[PDB]
Amino acid sequence: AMGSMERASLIQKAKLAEQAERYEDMAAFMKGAVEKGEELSCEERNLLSVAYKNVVGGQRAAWRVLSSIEQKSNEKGPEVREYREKVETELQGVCDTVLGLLDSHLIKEAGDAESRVFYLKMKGDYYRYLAEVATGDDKKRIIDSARSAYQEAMDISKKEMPPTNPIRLGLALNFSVFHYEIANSPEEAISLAKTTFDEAMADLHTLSEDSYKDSTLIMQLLRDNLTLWT
Amino acid sequence: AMGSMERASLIQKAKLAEQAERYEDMAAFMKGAVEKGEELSCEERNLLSVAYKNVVGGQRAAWRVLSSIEQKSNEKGPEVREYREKVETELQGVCDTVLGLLDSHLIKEAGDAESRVFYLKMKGDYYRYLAEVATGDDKKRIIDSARSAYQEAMDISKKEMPPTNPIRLGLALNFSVFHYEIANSPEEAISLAKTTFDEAMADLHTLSEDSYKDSTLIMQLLRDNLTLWT
Amino acid sequence: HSLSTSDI
Amino acid sequence: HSLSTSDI
Repeated sequence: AMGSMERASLIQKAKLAEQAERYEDMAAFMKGAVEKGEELSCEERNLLSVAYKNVVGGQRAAWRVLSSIEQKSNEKGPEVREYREKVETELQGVCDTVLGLLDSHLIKEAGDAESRVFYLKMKGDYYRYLAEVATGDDKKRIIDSARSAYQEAMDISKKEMPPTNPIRLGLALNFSVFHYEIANSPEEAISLAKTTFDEAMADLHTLSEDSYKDSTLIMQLLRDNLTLWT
Repeated sequence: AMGSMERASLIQKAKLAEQAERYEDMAAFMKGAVEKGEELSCEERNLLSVAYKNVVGGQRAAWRVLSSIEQKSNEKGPEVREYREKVETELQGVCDTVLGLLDSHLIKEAGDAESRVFYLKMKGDYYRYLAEVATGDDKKRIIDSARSAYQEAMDISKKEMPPTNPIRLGLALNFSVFHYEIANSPEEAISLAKTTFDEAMADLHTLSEDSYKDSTLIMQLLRDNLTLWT
Repeated sequence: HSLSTSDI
Repeated sequence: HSLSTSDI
């Protein structure tokens, strides 16, 4: 996970860490690979995403559990708040690490559209994770940073990707979630999700037998969220 | 770190950590609670055991994944060995921490035959985990420590506990695992398991519905091991 | 608790 | 595999 290890050996160990479900190790290995300065292939981008998705995902789940106990008891002892603050700080440290790597190494002025959208979506997600736990004027700045990342990714995806492209779909999905849960604009979220689903459905016949599963899975999530939100 | 926190608060936070599936945090809170120098209740003993059981459990599962990938060498690069060593060192550090706590605070001459057997079984289990990864003169030294701890727990259980006592059953269960997997004595392992099962089976009619649930649960594990070993 | 790409 | 107490 360090700078004395060849880049190719870090990729190998990231895959081993994934097999062993050691996602903290996995993220550390991929962080070390990114810091080598070279671009990530598509497979390597997903290793990076999976690694940190699991790490932050466990922290978010823990934060939600403790935050509900704190609000339920809000209607006592400081143990819940104290521990929720400790998890929160840990979550923020991971998000900062991710955003740092994106700004420092991965977000480039010109790559291929697939990769440019991938990293800008990632920027929006991890700013969104910060917004879930922020509170004041610091939250306003985070939200605006998420919106700009999502919006720039969106603009690229609509100009360079077809409506059934799984990365464009995944972006619109997470962006619709941003509208609903962060920006508190349920009308934008429903509209975006419905529009994204319909324009994919209208083109679904143009998909091969292999890539059909990747797009429809996201389309089902869009549909699931619409049920939740309406 | 934990020294500034009240004992009761540490117990509350360990329970919170368990709800959030934050078992590394849970182990640190319980370690702090133990280091207050006061005995642990039955409830608190199980919190401690559950916490470190999850921690070392994930490491053992990861060590096994990597070790088999490493053993499949001609039925090659050093990455698998290096990462397996990293995990191994980390597993050992957790076991040492548990053994350090048992020797320094928990294992005592005083107390009921329930706490005394609980902690001595725990000492055997975590020397066994260390034995799973050791090799040389250090290994024999480790196996002797596990054997000795299991035997002393065994002696207390057969003298001060009925055959259906769940703690006695779990100790015998783990001791039989020690024979089969560590000492390489399948005959002793099978004999101990069968003896434990049959002797508990004969006394099941003297139990209530709750005790009957606890005992049979462990007895089924003895049954599973037997059917596999023979 | 809305669904995102993490939930595919 | 061999079941221990960890296996409920």
